[PDB]
Amino acid sequence: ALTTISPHDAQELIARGAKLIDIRDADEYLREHIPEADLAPLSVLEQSGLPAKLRHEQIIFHCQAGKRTSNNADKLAAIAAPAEIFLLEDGIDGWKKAGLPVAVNKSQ
Repeated sequence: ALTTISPHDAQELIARGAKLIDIRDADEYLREHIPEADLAPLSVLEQSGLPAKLRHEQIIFHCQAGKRTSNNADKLAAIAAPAEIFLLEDGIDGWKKAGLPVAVNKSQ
């Protein structure tokens, strides 16, 4: 469990099957997304836990661009265990560190 993986590496495993859970908020999903996740804010995690789709043997957790995802990593781990849980840097911090753009709504 809890492995705090660095960016670039996560872009590798996500392009293979690893899933990510957005334990942030739906008003952020409006503007930006992340490298392969699902909208499951804390309002779902505390009422049920990890969704049955993203329940694969290897998952990841993220929240905002620095909401200290590690600050609840104990609960987040249990919520998705026995699968392998990781933390993709400071959430959005990681994806952007390597310079990869999020799944934003294209405009001009």
